[PDB]
Amino acid sequence: GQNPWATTTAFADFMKRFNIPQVHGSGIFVDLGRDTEGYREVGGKCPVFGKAIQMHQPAEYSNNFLDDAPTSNDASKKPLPGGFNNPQVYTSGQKFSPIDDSLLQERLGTAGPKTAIGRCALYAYSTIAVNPSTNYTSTYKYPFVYDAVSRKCYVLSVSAQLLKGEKYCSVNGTPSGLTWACFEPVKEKSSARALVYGSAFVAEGNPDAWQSACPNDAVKDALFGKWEDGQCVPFDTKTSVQSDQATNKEECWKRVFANPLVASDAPTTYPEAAQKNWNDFWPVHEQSSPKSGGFGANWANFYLEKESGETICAIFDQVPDCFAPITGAVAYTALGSSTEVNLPQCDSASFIPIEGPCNNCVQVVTECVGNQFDQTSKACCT
Ligand SMILES: *[C@@H]1O[C@H](CO)[C@@H](O)[C@H](O)[C@H]1NC(C)=O
Repeated sequence: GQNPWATTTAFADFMKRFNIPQVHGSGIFVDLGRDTEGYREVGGKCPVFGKAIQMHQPAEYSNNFLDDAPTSNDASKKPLPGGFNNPQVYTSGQKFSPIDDSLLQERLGTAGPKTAIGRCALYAYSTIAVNPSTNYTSTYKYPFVYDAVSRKCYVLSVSAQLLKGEKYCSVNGTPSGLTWACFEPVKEKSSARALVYGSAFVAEGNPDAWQSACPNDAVKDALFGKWEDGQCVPFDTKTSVQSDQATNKEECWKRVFANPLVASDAPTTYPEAAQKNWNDFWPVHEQSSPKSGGFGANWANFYLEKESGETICAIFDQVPDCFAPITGAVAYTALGSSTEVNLPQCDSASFIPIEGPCNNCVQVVTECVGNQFDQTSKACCT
């Protein structure tokens, strides 16, 4: 009884998507998987759906990270107003960023990318960066944020994703006098905007590949598992890094992204250091800069524990290689959206059913019923 998820091009293409260290290959919470010219550079190959940078400027401020980043200091404003958005104008006087997707389609041409995410990544990948200190052109690549509501593409000249600690930044104006307010990445689900954060390297090769290669969506009525003993066995309390209750599935979706063990390239140590300058837009690359490579607790199973009446978010850190179809369960990642897709259909006419071994008169049977994957227990003592 072989893993049917390797048994078919369509099943194998679907499972491959969830091999995150392979297909993404960089941090997810904070992505700093590359370095160039001495700076940490955003590097993952997969778009990160719903990723926003939460800021903490005092109440009167805009506190919107898609705001123009500052072009000059004002020593008299602490913290300095601004977001992460690249604020350069073209010599025509048109802004670099944000740009309407409409226009990008025009500017990329007849053979440009067929997805808004591919366009926005390519647009970033093509943008000639400029050192925010020396003021000289650089080979550094900016990350991007596509907003699927405004249909606008943003290129961020600020590539920093996580700034923390009262030595280095203010929360809501405390301590006072700090140049930078604090900030950290968060999954958001808002009706007003629908964000996708990515490195420019989404564009590299085929900018549209993410659609097919990456774990863009939650999987409905299925759990991530591991094939063993002729059966998909889902990850649960036994085999997870945490498995606390969640009030609802969206909370689980947010949790996996924010969880302390998610693949992340943030420095785990705190070098006694002076305050960042107003224009330290890019993290400096140090010999000890961590690279998760996208290994970590990046997957979450959301299910109703039959035993206890509670919904569980079971976050785990193994690459899964099958799905257990279970009605009402959801499989999430730190990369994907909370929007839900089905398991690939299944061909009932040819699909060969696979039987687990009999243990205590119950075996697990995987079949195709009405063209859908089915996993059930079956009595096997007469
Ligand atoms: C960078 O160029 C700007 C002009 O846009 C200038 O105001 C600033 O002093 C320069 N920064 C340097 C070279 O320190």
